[PDB]
Amino acid sequence: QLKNLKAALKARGNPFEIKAARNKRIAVGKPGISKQIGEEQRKRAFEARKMMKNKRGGVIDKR
Amino acid sequence: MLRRQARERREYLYRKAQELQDSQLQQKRQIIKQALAQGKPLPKELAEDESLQKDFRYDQSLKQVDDEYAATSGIMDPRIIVTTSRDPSTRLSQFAKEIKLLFPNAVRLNRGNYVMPNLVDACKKSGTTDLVVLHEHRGVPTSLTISHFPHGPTAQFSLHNVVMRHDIINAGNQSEVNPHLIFDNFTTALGKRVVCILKHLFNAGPKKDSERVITFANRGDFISVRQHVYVRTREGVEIAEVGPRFEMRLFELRLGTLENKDADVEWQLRRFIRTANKKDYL
Amino acid sequence: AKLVHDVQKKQHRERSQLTSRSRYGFLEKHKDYVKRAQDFHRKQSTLKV
Amino acid sequence: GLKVPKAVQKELPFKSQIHQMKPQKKKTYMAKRAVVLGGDEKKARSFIQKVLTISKAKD
Amino acid sequence: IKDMFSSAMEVARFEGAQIKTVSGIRGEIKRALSKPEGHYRAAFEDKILMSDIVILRSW
Amino acid sequence: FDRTAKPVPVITSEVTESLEDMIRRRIQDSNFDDLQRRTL
Amino acid sequence: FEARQRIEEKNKESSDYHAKMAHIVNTINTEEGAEKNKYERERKLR
RNA sequence: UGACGGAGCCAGCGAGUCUAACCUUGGCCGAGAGGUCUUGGUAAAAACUCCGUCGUAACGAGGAAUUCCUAGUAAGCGCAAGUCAUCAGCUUGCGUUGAUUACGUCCCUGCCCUUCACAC
Ligand SMILES: [Mg+2]
Ligand SMILES: [Mg+2]
Ligand SMILES: [Mg+2]
Repeated sequence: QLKNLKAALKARGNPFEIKAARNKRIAVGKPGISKQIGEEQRKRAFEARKMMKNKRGGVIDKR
Repeated sequence: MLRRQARERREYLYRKAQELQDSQLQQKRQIIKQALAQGKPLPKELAEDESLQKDFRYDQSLKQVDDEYAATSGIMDPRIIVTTSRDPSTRLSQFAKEIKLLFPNAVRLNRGNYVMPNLVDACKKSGTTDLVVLHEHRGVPTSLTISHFPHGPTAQFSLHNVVMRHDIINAGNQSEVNPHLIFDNFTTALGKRVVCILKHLFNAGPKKDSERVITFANRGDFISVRQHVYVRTREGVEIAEVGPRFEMRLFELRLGTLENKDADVEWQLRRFIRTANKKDYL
Repeated sequence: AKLVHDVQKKQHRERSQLTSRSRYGFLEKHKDYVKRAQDFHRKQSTLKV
Repeated sequence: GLKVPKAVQKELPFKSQIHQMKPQKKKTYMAKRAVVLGGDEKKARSFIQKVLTISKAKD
Repeated sequence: IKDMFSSAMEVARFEGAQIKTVSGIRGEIKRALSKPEGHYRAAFEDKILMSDIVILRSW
Repeated sequence: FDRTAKPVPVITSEVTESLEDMIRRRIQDSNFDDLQRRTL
Repeated sequence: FEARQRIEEKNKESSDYHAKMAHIVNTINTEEGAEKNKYERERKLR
C-alpha cells in the first residue's frame, strides 16, 4: 500500500471506511458516516426527551 | 525436560513467595539508608534490631521488564505460532493469516485434531516463545488468547468491531518491516503488564526510518489496534491505514500456559460486582 | 438498643414458592444459596489440590 | 460427598491414594456361617444401640 | 429464562439490563432466543436452580 | 432500568480522526514505545 | 445509546455526591474541632 | 461408491441435594387457598465389517472471478460441555478414519538485506 501511497503523493506534490462487495457478474456503503448520522440523530432526540421530562408549560406559537 | 521444567517453576514460585516476605525487609533497609544520609533519628522498631543493623553492612551494596520476559528481553527475537480453534471457517483462517502478517516472526499452523497438551508441549520443544489462538462466531473473530512459554502468562482478549483486510478491494500486499510500536494511555500496573505482554511479540530494534507503525490505543479498557504506513512530508506526516481494525478487551490473565486450567489467575474481569461499570482497570 | 423503637425492630416475614412452581421445590433464599456455594467451593478446592 | 475422577485418582502419589473398598457380591463362607443370637439377645442388642444413639445426640 | 417477555422485540429493548434471582444471584440479559418468542439468554455470577425466580427491577 | 455494563464502543468517524491525530503526532515527534536491543 | 448515557450520568452523580459529603465532614471537623481543642485548653488552664 | 432390514464390533473428553415442556376434556375433596386423579393435541457413538432384498414452479453437485491449504495436514464421522468477555440462528472441546501433491527455485510477483590465522 505504501508504494502506491508514495507514488500518489509524489504525483500530487483510508480504504477501510468503505465496505465493498464482490461483483458476481464495488462500494456498498459508509459504515463510519452512516453510524454517525444514526447516532447523532438519536442523540439530539435523547436531548429533547431530557428537556421534556419535567415541563408543564410551553410557548404555544400559533403564527 | 519435563523434570527440568517442573523444578524451574517450583523455584520460581518459591522466589515470589520469599520476595513478598522480603518486601518488608527491603523497606526497612530503605529507612536506614535515608536515616544515614539525612541524619534523622531511626524509628524504635529499627533502632532495637541489632540483627538488621549487622546485616546492613553486607546489604548496603544493593541496587523494569516483567520477570518472565527479563531473561530474553532484547536479546532473542520472539518465535510465534498463530493457530485457531478446531475446524475453523474460511474467514478465521484468513484472519489468522492477517495476525501472522502483523507479527514479523509469526508462523501459521493448521489446527486439525491437535489436542491442547500436545500443542504446547510441541511448541516448547521447538523453542516457540508465544502461542496465539483465535476463535470465531459464524466467521467473525470473537476472542484472541496469547500464551507465553515456557511458564506463562496467558492473556485472553475478546475482539470487537473487527474489519479484516480481505474486506477491502485492491488493497495490495503489506510491508513486513519490523514495525514501530505505539502504546498510549496504559497507566495502571495492569496496563504496564498488558503492554509488556504485547511489546514482546515484536522484534527489538526497528530501524529509525522504518515506515510501518502498529498502535495499541487504550480507550476505556478497549484497546484499539491499528496498522499504518506513514510518509514524512515537508510540513508534517501523512499516514494510511493498512488494517485490520479491531478492539480487544482483556478479560483474563493467568500465571501459566493456556493448557493449564488450574493456573493461578493474575487478574479477571468481574462483571456482576455492584460497582463494575464505575471503574476502568487498565 | 438506644433510640430505636420496637416497631422499627419488627420481623419481616419470608415469602414462599409460587403454587404454579410448587413442583420444582422450595424457593431458595440467600442463606440457602450460601450453603450451595460454600459446599461447592470446599469440594473444588480439594479437587484442585 | 466428593467424588474424585478416576483419571486423577489413578495418577496420584503413593502417599495420597484414596482407599475405596468395593461392595461384596459373592456370599462369603464366613458370612454364611456366622450365628446371630435371636430372641432375648436381639432385644438386648436393639436396646444398646438405642442408648448409644441418645448419648451421641446429647453430646 | 421464560415468561419475562412476550416477544423477542421486547427482549431487545432490555438487553444488558441487570437481573437477579430471589437467592440474590446477579445476572444480565444477554440476548433474545429466536425460538420461542419471549425467551432469552442470561449469564449469572453463579449457577441457578430451576426453583429460582428471576426478577428485573424497573420503575 | 439499570444496565450491568457499558456497551462496546462504536467506531465513528470522529473517533477515527481522534486516533489518527494521535498517531500523526507521535510519528512527527518520532517518539515510539518499542523494545530496544540490550547491549552485549 | 440510552445505556451509555445512564451509566455516565450515574457515575457523575455519584462522584459529585461523594465529594460533597466529604467536604461537609472535613469542614466541620476542621473548624469545630479547632473550637473544641481551643476550649479544652482553656479548661486545662483554669 | 444407492435405499431398507438384521447381525458383529471399536473411543476419549464430561459428575454442584444438581437436568429442566406447553395447551386442553372432566371426576372427587376442600369455607377458601388449593390438592389428587382422568383426558386429547402440540413440541422434543458414528464410521466400519458381514449377510439378505430391490435395482441404476424449483432442481439433477454448481459459470467468470476470487480465497485458503504441506502430515496425523486436507477431508469424512460422531460424542460431550456451555466454565464472569463471546457463543445456543451457535461456540469450544474430545476421540475415530485418514490421503493426493510439493518439500525445489529465485524464472515471474512482492517484502527484505548488503555494497585473529589459512584460503579467497
Ligand atoms: Mg477440517
Ligand atoms: Mg464436527
Ligand atoms: Mg468452530
